[PDB]
This record gives sequence, C-alpha cells and structure tokens, in this order.
Amino acid sequence: ANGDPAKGQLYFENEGGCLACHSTGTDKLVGPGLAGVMTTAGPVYPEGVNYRGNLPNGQPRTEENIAAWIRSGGQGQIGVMSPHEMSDEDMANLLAYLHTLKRP
Ligand code: HEC
Repeated sequence: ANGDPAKGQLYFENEGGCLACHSTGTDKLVGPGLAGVMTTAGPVYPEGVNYRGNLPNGQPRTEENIAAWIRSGGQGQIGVMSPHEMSDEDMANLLAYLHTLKRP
C-alpha cells in the first residue's frame, strides 16, 4: 500500500537484519529465499520441505498473515525465525520491498 521499497530495502539490510538470514533471490542462506514470497506461488523451498501452499505456522499466504508471521516468528522444517516487532510504516515499506523481489 503506502510502502517505500527503498526504505524497505534499508530496513531489510540494516535495522531488520533480514539479509543476513534471507537471500533476495532463490538461494537459501539460513531461511528460504524470499523471491516471490509475496505472490500466491510462494518462495522456493528446499527439496522435501512443503507447507502445503501456506505459511510455516499454518496460516494462508496473505499480507496480514505474512506480516503477523514476520512480527511473531516461529520454527518450521527448515530453521528458526526471530520475532521482529516493527512499526506499521516500517512493515509497509518492508512488504513493498518484498514485493519487489520477483521469483523467475
Ligand atoms: C535468521 C534468524 C532470520 C532472520 C534474521 C530473518 N529470517 Fe525470515 N526466516 C528464517 C527461517 C529459518 C525461515 C523458515 C522457517 C521454517 O523453518 O519454516 C524464515 C521464513 C520467513 C518467511 C516465510 C517464508 C515462507 O515460505 O512463507 C518470511 C515471509 C520471512 N522469513 C521474512 C523475513 C523478514 C521480513 C525478515 C526481516 C524482519 C526476516 N525474515 C529475517 C530466518 C530468518
């Protein structure tokens, strides 16, 4: 919505620390690559991991549930997320930058 992908990228690289665990493409550092994470197809998971088209916590793939997962974190078959509480404008910018990540 009212998100800034430049501020979103700055939060992704510094104030959020997401790049140190997540790749902007389809590679896997600690978690899955967030390429296409904001689309209905989801990101690229390693072979064997499957959440049945939903988030690792069980909720479907929507902006609200993805934001709630990011703020809450959790553990799935791959690794462990950390809780990243953030303001609403920062979350909007972060979701915008995640939208900028396209999965081929
Ligand atoms: C290392 C501690 C990480 C940090 C820093 C960030 N993420 Fe994370 N993320 C990590 C793991 C190990 C996983 C997979 C969990 C599992 O085992 O199932 C994830 C997952 C996500 C997801 C969901 C992916 C999906 O397929 O639905 C999202 C949307 C996500 N991560 C986003 C995200 C953001 C916005 C971060 C900065 C606040 C961030 N991650 C940091 C590990 C780590």
